[PDB]
Amino acid sequence: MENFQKVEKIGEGTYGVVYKARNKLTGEVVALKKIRTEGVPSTAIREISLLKELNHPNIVKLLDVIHTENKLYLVFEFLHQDLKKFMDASALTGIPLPLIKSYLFQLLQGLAFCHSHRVLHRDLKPQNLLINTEGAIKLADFGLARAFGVPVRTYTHEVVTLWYRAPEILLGCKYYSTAVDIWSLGCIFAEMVTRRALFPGDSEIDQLFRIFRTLGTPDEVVWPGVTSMPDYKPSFPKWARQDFSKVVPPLDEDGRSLLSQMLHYDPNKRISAKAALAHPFFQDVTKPVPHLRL
Ligand SMILES: C=CCNc1nc(N)c(C(=O)c2ccc3ccccc3c2)s1
Repeated sequence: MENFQKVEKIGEGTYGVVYKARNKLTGEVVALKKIRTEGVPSTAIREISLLKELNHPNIVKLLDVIHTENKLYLVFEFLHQDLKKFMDASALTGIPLPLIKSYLFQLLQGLAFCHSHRVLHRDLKPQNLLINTEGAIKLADFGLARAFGVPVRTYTHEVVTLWYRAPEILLGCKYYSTAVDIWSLGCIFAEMVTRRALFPGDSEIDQLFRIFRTLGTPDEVVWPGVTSMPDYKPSFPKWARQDFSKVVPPLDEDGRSLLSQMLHYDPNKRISAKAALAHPFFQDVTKPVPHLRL
């Protein structure tokens, strides 16, 4: 790019390559995402454009939408590190509980904001949760899923992670709700606590069965309507639910209680981000500074 002097390729996102770039007009460092294709839908341009107005301290700012040369670029504020790399970096010691709690609190504020504005993320994962040196954490890519579509890999063959996908999505429900983001965040919360992914499925069915083996195969009692879902099969094995005490030790009871509410099978029974912010788990929440190696 001419208006931007690439510093480095940050990696490959859901929709295309992402670079760390410098705006030659401002000297500002940003995250430039190329959106991988037969003209670029206008409905997309308009939708995405509306996202530029979404501002909240826990949402990565979408600075600009650039549609030129029949190519589409998204310009985002640049952040220091992603949660995935931070978790890997804290693997030996684990993230201190006060920081895990601060991050969860902030992420829920982010979701509460987006959800009140009717914007869903739909693909939350450690890779798109970004942190800075001051102890803030922000969600990147809210709303892109709806505006754009749903790719198999990314754009050039790249295994898309299914680890954080809500059960209703795996069972073929076509209408997503804000609850899919709460499910993903719950999975992320568990992963910060145990230092191991909660449901590391390697295929849609493996993903679904790992969920069932832990929370029990859902039925009409715990999830009214589940047996009528598009990809539900009466032949699904019937696994008993396991005790949460065994799932996220050594998380205390308030934490376990909150997580159970974020992982309810019925999307309608799953706790909302706003209600979760009032959960007693956050009664002693603070904002610690993390030890970031940049
Ligand atoms: C982690 C250091 C780079 N700083 C970033 N700042 C922003 N704003 C980023 C992203 O918005 C982002 C989010 C998800 C990604 C997933 C794969 C590859 C690059 C990705 C980039 S990444």
